[PDB]
Amino acid sequence: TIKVFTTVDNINLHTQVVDMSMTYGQQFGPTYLDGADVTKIKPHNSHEGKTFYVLPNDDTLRVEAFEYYHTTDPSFLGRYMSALNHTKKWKYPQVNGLTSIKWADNNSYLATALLTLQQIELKFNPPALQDAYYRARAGEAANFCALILAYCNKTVGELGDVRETMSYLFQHANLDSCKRVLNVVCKTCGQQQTTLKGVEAVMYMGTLSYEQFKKGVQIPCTCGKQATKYLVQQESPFVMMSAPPAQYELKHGTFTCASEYTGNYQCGHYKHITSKETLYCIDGALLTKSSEYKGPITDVFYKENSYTTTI
Ligand SMILES: Cc1ccc(N2CC(N3CCC(C)(O)CC3)C2)cc1C(=O)NC1(c2ccc3c4c(cccc24)C(=O)N3C)CC1
Ligand SMILES: [Cl-]
Ligand SMILES: [Cl-]
Ligand SMILES: [Cl-]
Ligand SMILES: [Zn+2]
Ligand SMILES: [Zn+2]
Ligand SMILES: [Zn+2]
Repeated sequence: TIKVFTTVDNINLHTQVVDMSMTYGQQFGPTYLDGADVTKIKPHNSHEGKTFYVLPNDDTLRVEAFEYYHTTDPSFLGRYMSALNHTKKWKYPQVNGLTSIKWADNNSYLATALLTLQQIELKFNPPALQDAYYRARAGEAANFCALILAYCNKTVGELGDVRETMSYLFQHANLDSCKRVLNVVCKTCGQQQTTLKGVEAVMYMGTLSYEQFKKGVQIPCTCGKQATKYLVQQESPFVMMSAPPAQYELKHGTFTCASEYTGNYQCGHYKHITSKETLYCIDGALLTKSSEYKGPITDVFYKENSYTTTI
């Protein structure tokens, strides 16, 4: 036999002694080491003392798993480990003071998302995700990237939409204090206010321009007529404006960052535009810069705190 530790969170370790004749899966159930499924492997001698992730099979571990991940999903941990087996082999270069990702396993949309999250103000509710976010800012982003995949119900190599990913991530973040007040004006039905909170208060699909949203955008009413929707009041640390890819002018100092997308629906390539002393285009490990920009943009992020309209 040998002595090992099992865990669901890598915080609360539970001591174990494994008979070196039986496979870990005989003893503990599905078992993992640094993201690698060891369920059908028998204890080795170098394994001595190491920590093994297991699935939550008693109530103590179900509660420790909810406390760290905010999940009751019994599949969650295996989806995290499947992803980590890849993300731990990715490279995370520093590019322009930001943790990026060298291209692999179709991960351009995760790189763009990772770069964006470093430039906006966000607190994740699950500890596991907040801790991995901190460790990623500091350059070690494998666990964060694996957790993003698991929390978005996405696998390595699958094609991802940045806006869909940020939306899923926002739903696991503390945006509950965030508020948006809209006013719609239809010539038939009249004028009507609406208040949005949470993730709906920070995302809009339809235009890339925050200014345009403040000035008003044409939408359909329930009258079968086109009303105008404008922003009355915004209370959040950022807003995300999206629209189907299209050519768009970006000027330094007027936005925080943007998603550039080139190619066909679903199988194109994301790049990240960020506004610093000049405009930087971060493409995984590649960096380019330009004083001006015109290109195909599909999301733009803007800093906010409190905005109130002038009617
Ligand atoms: C990269 C990518 C990966 C995956 C997906 N999908 C999974 C989605 N699916 C998931 C779950 C759901 C069912 O709930 C909602 C739909 C669809 C989409 C894209 C993608 O290409 N997104 C962009 C884009 C390019 C060109 C576009 C558009 C259009 C509309 C919206 C986006 C878009 C549009 O009209 N054109 C001509 C932004 C780059
Ligand atoms: Cl929850
Ligand atoms: Cl959550
Ligand atoms: Cl194709
Ligand atoms: Zn708020
Ligand atoms: Zn109306
Ligand atoms: Zn570019």
